[PDB]
Parts: sequence; structure tokens; C-alpha cells
Amino acid sequence: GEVRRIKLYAERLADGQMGYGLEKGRATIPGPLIELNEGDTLHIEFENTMDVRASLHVHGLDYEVSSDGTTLNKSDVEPGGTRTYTWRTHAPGRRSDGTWRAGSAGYWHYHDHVVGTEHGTGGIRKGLYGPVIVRRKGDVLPDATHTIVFNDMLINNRPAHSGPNFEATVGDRVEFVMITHGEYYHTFHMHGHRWADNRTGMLTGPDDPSQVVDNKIVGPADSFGFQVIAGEGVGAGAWMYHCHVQSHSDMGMVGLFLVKKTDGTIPGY
Amino acid sequence: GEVRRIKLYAERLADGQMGYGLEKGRATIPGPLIELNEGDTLHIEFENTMDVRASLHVHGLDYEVSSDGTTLNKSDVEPGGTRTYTWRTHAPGRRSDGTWRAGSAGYWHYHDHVVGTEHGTGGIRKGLYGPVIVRRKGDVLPDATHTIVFNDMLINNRPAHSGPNFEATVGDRVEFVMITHGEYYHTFHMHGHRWADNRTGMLTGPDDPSQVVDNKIVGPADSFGFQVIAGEGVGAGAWMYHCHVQSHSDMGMVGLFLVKKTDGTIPGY
Amino acid sequence: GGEVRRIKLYAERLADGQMGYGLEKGRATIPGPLIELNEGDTLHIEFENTMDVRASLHVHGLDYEVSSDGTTLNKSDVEPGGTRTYTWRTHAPGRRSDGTWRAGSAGYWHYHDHVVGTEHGTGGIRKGLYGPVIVRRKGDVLPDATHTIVFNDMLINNRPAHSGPNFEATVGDRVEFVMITHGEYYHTFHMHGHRWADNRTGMLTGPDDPSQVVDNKIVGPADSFGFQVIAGEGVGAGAWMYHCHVQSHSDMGMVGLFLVKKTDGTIPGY
Ligand SMILES: [Cu+2]
Ligand SMILES: [Cu+2]
Ligand SMILES: [Cu+2]
Ligand SMILES: [Cu+2]
Ligand SMILES: [Cu+2]
Ligand SMILES: [Cu+2]
Ligand SMILES: [Cu+2]
Ligand SMILES: [Cu+2]
Ligand SMILES: [Cu+2]
Ligand SMILES: [Cu+2]
Ligand SMILES: [Cu+2]
Repeated sequence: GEVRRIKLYAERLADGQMGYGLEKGRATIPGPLIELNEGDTLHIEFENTMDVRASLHVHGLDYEVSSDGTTLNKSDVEPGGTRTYTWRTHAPGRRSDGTWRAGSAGYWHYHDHVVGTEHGTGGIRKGLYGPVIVRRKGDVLPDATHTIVFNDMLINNRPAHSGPNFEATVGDRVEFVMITHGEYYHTFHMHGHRWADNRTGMLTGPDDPSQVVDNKIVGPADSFGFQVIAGEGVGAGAWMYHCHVQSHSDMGMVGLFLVKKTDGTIPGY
Repeated sequence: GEVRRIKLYAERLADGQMGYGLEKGRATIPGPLIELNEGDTLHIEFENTMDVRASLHVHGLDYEVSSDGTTLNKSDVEPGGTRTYTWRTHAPGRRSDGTWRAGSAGYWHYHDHVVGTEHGTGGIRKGLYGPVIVRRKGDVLPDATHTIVFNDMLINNRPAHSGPNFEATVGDRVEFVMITHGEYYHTFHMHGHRWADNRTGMLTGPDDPSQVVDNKIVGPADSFGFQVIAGEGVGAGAWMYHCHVQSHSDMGMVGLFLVKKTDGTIPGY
Repeated sequence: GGEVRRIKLYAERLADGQMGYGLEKGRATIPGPLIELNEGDTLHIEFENTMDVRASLHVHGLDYEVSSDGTTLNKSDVEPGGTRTYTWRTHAPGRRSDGTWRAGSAGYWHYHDHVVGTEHGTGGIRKGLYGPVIVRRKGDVLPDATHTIVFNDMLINNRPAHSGPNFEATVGDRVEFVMITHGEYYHTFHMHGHRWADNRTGMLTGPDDPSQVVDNKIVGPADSFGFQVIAGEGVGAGAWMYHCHVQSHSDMGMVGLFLVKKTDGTIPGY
């Protein structure tokens, strides 16, 4: 594994929100995808452009307390302030006593832990979160990755009934990352596609007994992910994904997986 | 891979409820069990015998957009109308990219997507849902199958504290399909029995590390299944099943799995 | 497996309208005492209800007949001041004569009352009548220490909000947690700096176990799981939070610390 470096910035955005960006003026919600191989180290030069204390907390990856992103471990950042955070990762293997150490690989996420409360409640609602993917050697790589975040009642801090919509062509291998935040449980459902409830979202082969599902209950800070072959056995189309809690889907927690025919049309639009 | 047909009907029932049925005047809640082998195609000639728009959406199985049963896909049925829903399945197998294509096998369900709201909140509430089972070559087959739906605060739309109960004899292989609907998460618990948290609800052998459970958290549109040897290790008796959300069990989300001795008797109460 | 074991257990009132199980009169705790068995063991519990209300013992996961259900339905509760012997049994996994694999009993489980307040023990559970149960399979790795975290409604182990509990270890210790949930709410359990496999033992079997590896898990009333970590592994010593991740729940004090000490005893910096 490699040693990698990046810049990250925390910024306030024009409608009361907050975002992470790989450069000033280009903060997104969700924050930028961070992708690593088991074994890589990542040093993040972090800058808080905001006038409240901010920080960076990550799930799953190895980090010392000094990079925990919390007041407890004196790991937050002053308004306008600067901090270098270090995340490490490791491949799995047998310990000397026979036991198997798990591996860093998986779908994870990062978020603020100090805006509003000492658990980042205001930071998170306002949009200070994003995805982390860690790859194991030999993992299947996708053509695309879309991140879907159920934050309280909104997908990706979008107004009710505003997608996001996601585009692909028949036969593409599309990866989704699915993170939940806030107060509520939800239930993630995709029309016309299904996945394995295990680490990668795909069966290892014919001995993998994992449940095959198209609907999964998630809570605040759960993350998981999966890959599908777009259109596989179902064909082109506007395939809805949504929370399947009835009041939630009614109130617009819905969006589209736009699967285009080879030439580039969809039937019925 | 057999090609098969059934007829289905949506009809209003007593106390303003709605059910799918295999014949006019025999609609049930939950709907009739639909069972298929991986490879099978099912054509459902569906008649809406009601005064409102109605449809059929299935989870897990392969379907074209023209069969997603939603408004957007012009796939609902007009009052008194007729529509031909086609559900396909597939066996698992190797793709040319080296990857393992999952398979349709699973505990799944179907339900209205259009009554009440564009997400079928009204139809699901009234009882327009039933179970689907897609089996894999070699799967163990039950002596009976019983379907348990937590729909909001009701079980199978029964009044509080009124079942359903299910009867088996000791040593029966009994399969349960557990589906959840509506607004609320639940936790499904069975006294006296337990299952594996995986595709078939049974461990594939000693190297299957799946959690063995007797209680599982579910949310709206989650479906899972399992089989048990009735009263294995525990004996005959009235074995309660219920949601374990305390206010929920208190308010009525309780039923009985009545497990008789071979002479048909059951201890006590 | 397998031995016959016998204990005594008492249900008693505690201070602030609470109630608990204990191994001796006057020693009730919340959670109740950890019961640990090997697959194949039978345990006989000599249970005495010292309270003025009916109480029972009902267990998840293990083998019991209806006479040990702990319920009103099965005539299986205990009258005020009365005694009953409950029996729990366990079995190893095995091939059945129908060719299938019988699941074994081993795992992370719990017991609680089923009859205080309501016929579902809502008031008993509310007031502290619950405790952990662990069943081992031959060959299971044993830990240096076991800690029980119960999210009971909004409180952790019926402790007042923002009151821990905290658990201490040394870097390299093999530490077991048992995580149980009760009451009315869903929760999501999270631990900083550590992770586990979502499976029977919380540890992957080897390179081909595809179980999801997580540091966050949603749980509902009566769910129980467990896992073991090597404290500090890859992350070092530190004051490591665990908490519910439901934002309003963490904010309101559903939090505690896994205090992991260097081999020299220190936690930097503190
Ligand atoms: Cu966190
Ligand atoms: Cu935290
Ligand atoms: Cu939702
Ligand atoms: Cu977090
Ligand atoms: Cu749907
Ligand atoms: Cu839908
Ligand atoms: Cu419930
Ligand atoms: Cu659905
Ligand atoms: Cu019960
Ligand atoms: Cu909580
Ligand atoms: Cu219970």
C-alpha cells in the first residue's frame, strides 16, 4: 500500500448548509468520495473555513485518538484552523494465535463530530458527511459509483421529490454506496435490481449463503454498498429507488436509476 | 424453467379492506402464496375488480418496466381493468467477467403500488400484499408454509390480540415467511425456536458463520424466511410469536404457533 | 459440553422504583448476572421472587419446555414471594436425519422478565429485570474480559443519562462485548476505533467468510449480538467512545468510554 495526501476543506454553503470539498469553493453534499486499497495510508491536510469549530470523524478505518475528530481527544479544529488527519488501513490475515483479523475493506463514511453538539448533530444535518470505499486486492472495480445518503428526511440534502437521479447504460457495472444519518430509521429499496447482504454486495460464489435482498433497514451511521449490472435481466428504464417507509416515500424520499438503452433512449420518456 | 399462468383479482372486503385472490370472492390477506423455481416465468392475468386504480409490484424477481406496477411506468390497472404481469426468474451462474450472478432464490413479496398514494400506502394498509417464494434446485421443502405480515400495528390485518395462530405437529418441517409493511420498524421474535440469518434461514453446515437468532429487526418491505423443526428440543406447546417492541406486544402484535403432540394434544394453554 | 449446573437467582426491588436479578438476596444488579454455558450444558435455576408483584424469567435462544417459558400463557411465572425451578438446555449443532444442519444454541443471548407491568414484562424490563447469556461452541476463543452493554429505551444499563458505563482494557487485551436492546426504540450501536464481523462470534472465519465488517449496527428491542476485539489493535491506547449514533440519543447521554491503556498503564493524554 501507498502513502497518499489530500487537501480537505470545511465550508458554509449558500442556503444554510455545510459541505466538504477537495478545494475551496467546490464543497459537495455528499462530500467527495475517498477511495483506498487495504494497506494505504491517507494524510488529510484539513482546513476549517468556518467560524464554528469543525472536525473529521471516520468509520471503519484505523486511526489514532489524535485523529478521532472529537473534543474528548482534542481533535477538533478552530474556526479558520488547520489540522492534518491520518487514516490507515490494513489487509486481513491470521494472527499468531490462529484468529483472523478482519481487514479494513468495506463501505464506510466520514462526518463532522462537533458542529451544533459534541456529536456533530448540526454539522451532519447541514451536510458534513461523505463516503469512503476501501478495496481488497482482487475486488471487482465498477464503471461508476453513486453515493446515496438518507439524512433525516432528505436524500443528499435535497428538497423533497428532487431525486437525485442517476444515469447509466444497459450492462454497465454501477457501484452504489448507501449511508444513513440523523434521527430516523429508513428502508432502502431499488426497483429492478438486487444485491447480496455481505461485505461487497455480491456473492463470493456458490457457497456464499448471504441473503439476496432488494430492501434493507438502515439506521443513523449505517453504511453498506453493492454493485449491480444495470438492466441485468430487466432491461432499460427509469427504475425507482426510495425509502420504503410509506410516509417517507409519499413525502418524496424517492429518486431514479436511469438505465438507458445502448443507443441512449429510455421507454416512456 | 417452466412457463406458467395464474389469474389474480383485487376486491374490496369487509371493514373497508382489500385483498388479492385467485378467484372472485376468495381474496385473502395476505394474498395467496406464489411459489416458483429458479428459471420459471410467471404470467399473472390480473383483474382490478375495484372502483379505483390498483396494481402489482413484486420484490426480488426479474421484471420489465412494463410490469413494475407503478404510474410512471404506465403499469397500473384502471378500475375494472385487466393486465398481464410477467415475472421472470434466474438461476445463479458465472458471468464472463469472472463474477458470480446472484440468483433469484429468496423470500420475497408482492403488493399494490397505487391505491391511496403513488406508493400504494392505501393499498398496503388495506391488505393488498402477499408472499413470494423462489426456490433453488436442491432447497429443502417444508411440510407447511405460513405467512406473517407486520403491517403497521397489525399482524395480517387481524384485530389486536386475534392471531393468527398456526398449527403444526412436533417434528413438522415448518416454514415461515415474514414480511413487514407500512410506517414502523418491528422486531420479530418466536419463543422456543430459532433460525439462521441467511438466505434460507438454515445454516449450510458447520462452516456457515451466519448469526443464529430468535429475534430480528425489520422495517417496511423487508421480507425474510426460515424453516424450523416444530418443537425440536423444546416439545409441544403454545409457542408465542410476537413483535418484541414492548408497546407493540402490549397493544396486540402477538400470535401462537401451536405445536401438538403426535396424538394431536397440546399441553395446558 | 455437557454438564448439569445449578444456580439460585432472586428478583428483588431496588432503590428508585427499579428491580433486578441477583445471585444472593441483596446483591441484585442491572444488568443481572452473566450466565455462561457450553453447548450441551443444562442449567437449573432455582428462582425466588422476593417481590410483591408477579415476576418471571424468560430466555432467548436456549432450549426450554413450556414449563420454563416464563409466561402467563404457559402458567410459568412466579407469585410474589414464591419459588420455581427453571430449566434451560443447550445442544451442539449436528446433521439431522433429513440431511439438514441443526443450528446449535451457541451465541449471544439474554433473559428478562415477562410478567411485571404487562404480560410482556414491559414494566419488568423497564425497571431492570434483564441480563446477558452467552453460549460457547467447543473451540470458541475465550476473552480476557466480557462487558455487557444494554440499551434499554434511552438509558444504558438503567444508568442516568451521561453516566457511562465505562470499561477499561489494556492494548492487546482480547475484549468481549455483549450488546442487547430493550424497550421501545431502535438504536444503532457504534464504537470508535474498532470494528467486528456481523456474524455469530463477531470474528471472521478466515479469508472466505464474506460477512460484512462493521463499526455500526442497528438493533431493536430484544436483539442481542456480541463480538470480540483486540483492544487498541492498529489504533493504539485511548479513550474510545461507544454510543448510540441516533443523533438525539447521543446528544442526550447514550454514550460511554472503552478506556484502553498502554502496556505502561497510561492513557495519552488525560
Ligand atoms: Cu460517529
Ligand atoms: Cu462518535
Ligand atoms: Cu425513510
Ligand atoms: Cu459516526
Ligand atoms: Cu415498491
Ligand atoms: Cu416502489
Ligand atoms: Cu412491532
Ligand atoms: Cu415494495
Ligand atoms: Cu415473549
Ligand atoms: Cu439510541
Ligand atoms: Cu424476550
